[PDB]
Amino acid sequence: CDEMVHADSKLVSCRQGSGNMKECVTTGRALLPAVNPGQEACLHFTAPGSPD
Amino acid sequence: VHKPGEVVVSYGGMRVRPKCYGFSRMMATMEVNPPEQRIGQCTGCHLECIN
Amino acid sequence: DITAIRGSFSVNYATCTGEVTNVSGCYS
Amino acid sequence: GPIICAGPIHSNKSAGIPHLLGYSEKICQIDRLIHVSSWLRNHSQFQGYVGQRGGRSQVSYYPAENSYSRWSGLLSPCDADWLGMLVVKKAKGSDMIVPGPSYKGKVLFERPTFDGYVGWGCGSGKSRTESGELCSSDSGTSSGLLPSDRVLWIGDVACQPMTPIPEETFLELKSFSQSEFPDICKIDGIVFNQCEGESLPQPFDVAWMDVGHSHKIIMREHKTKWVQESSSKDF
Amino acid sequence: SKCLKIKVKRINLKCKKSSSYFVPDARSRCTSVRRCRWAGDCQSGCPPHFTSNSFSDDWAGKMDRAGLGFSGCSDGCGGAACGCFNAAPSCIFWRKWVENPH
Ligand SMILES: *[C@@H]1O[C@H](CO)[C@@H](O[C@@H]2O[C@H](CO)[C@@H](O[C@H]3O[C@H](CO)[C@@H](O)[C@H](O)[C@@H]3O)[C@H](O)[C@H]2NC(C)=O)[C@H](O)[C@H]1NC(C)=O
Repeated sequence: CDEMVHADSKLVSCRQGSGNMKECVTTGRALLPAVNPGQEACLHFTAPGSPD
Repeated sequence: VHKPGEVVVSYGGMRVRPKCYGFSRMMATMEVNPPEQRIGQCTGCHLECIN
Repeated sequence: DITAIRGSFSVNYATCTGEVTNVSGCYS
Repeated sequence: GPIICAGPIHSNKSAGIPHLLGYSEKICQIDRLIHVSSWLRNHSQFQGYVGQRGGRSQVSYYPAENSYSRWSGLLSPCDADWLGMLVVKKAKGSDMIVPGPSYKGKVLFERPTFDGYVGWGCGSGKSRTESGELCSSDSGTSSGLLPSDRVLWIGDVACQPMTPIPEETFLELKSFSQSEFPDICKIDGIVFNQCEGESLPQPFDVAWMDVGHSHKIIMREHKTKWVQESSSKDF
Repeated sequence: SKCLKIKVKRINLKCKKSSSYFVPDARSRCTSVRRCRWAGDCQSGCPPHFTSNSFSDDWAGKMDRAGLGFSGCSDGCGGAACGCFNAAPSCIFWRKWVENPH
């Protein structure tokens, strides 16, 4: 997917239910362009937590 | 018996036969966050040419 | 511009290499 | 109307009914509230004939309306204990009441808690004509019948057989439970989230279900599905 | 003798406020209550009147996340495959929520 824009890292609602696996919740809306047909588009996400 | 039947519970792409399903008033707790803040800071002020 | 609306999500939380190999060809 | 049986009235207060194993026979006993009395005899150590002409049809609830009450085939958590499908416990000293219902002339009631269910009774003669913790002595107990004055129930809760599920499914729903309610962290001393200090008492209500773990699965966004099927128990 | 002073700072273009309005972030959500015929004594003819602020079918009294979501009868499946032990159409009621997550 040559077309993709990352998520927004400011909307964060994470509860540390498990120490190994952080639990997070996010909402909002998305604004991405559209391709000329015949491919698969992606959408990447981040977190203030570093690894995942 | 005068029973409506069985309850299938679907929740976020799930399917559940419950033990006991209900809705009732309950004692919960509510949290509060402090609202607002302010600041000041040093600034350099100088002049070089006036037209 | 295909776009989406975001509800209350459920999204939750290494050793690697270079692992590179060959290329195919097309531009423009 | 009545399920199978309009149980008779017994005048002798000392009515000793032992354990019974028949599936169909015990239903009229619940219609006679024999299990309701047995909780009093087991825990309040008081033997009293309950539901004289009362039955299930005259049991009152804090909400004025219950369609499921009209459906007598629905099992209640109190009646699930005669079959032993769940557990009920004594009113702990750490428990504080919800000021919803009016407690006048009351003896026994129920409470759906986030961990389980609990029964509340006190002395014979000592009637709860007030919403307070104690119950003052009253002569209204002289007669053997209180027509659901000693009995009141909380919530319109449904109960049915359950097939077990792995706890990781219970865990993700528990994770899903926190997602839909960022505004709570503590429930009755049982931790629900982790945040700053919180005010202890709040009248608060959300739909919930039981699946067989220490925590309840709550929802404000679910959907129901009712089906009828052949089951030997429902006969 | 006494005096009063008036300071002037800027020249700018703004205008009056006629009335103030607020708009949250509406988000679609919904629940359906699935009811078989003869269970709950479904209205074989759906009544045009609806108690949309109570929902006597489901918890006549409760605070909701909803801006008074409307309800409608719908023609569900009927038969053993539908599990309603009857060929009559099912009896499904519904509710709308208008809510703001954040
Ligand atoms: C109050 O305490 C009573 C004494 O424990 C108790 O009666 C007992 O109930 C159990 C039910 O499990 C009976 O156990 C027998 O019967 C069941 C099914 O009927 C079997 O599965 C068991 O294996 C066992 O054979 C006891 O026999 C019975 N005790 C007496 C003396 O009848 C009441 O149920 C208690 N009531 C409350 C409200 O707590």
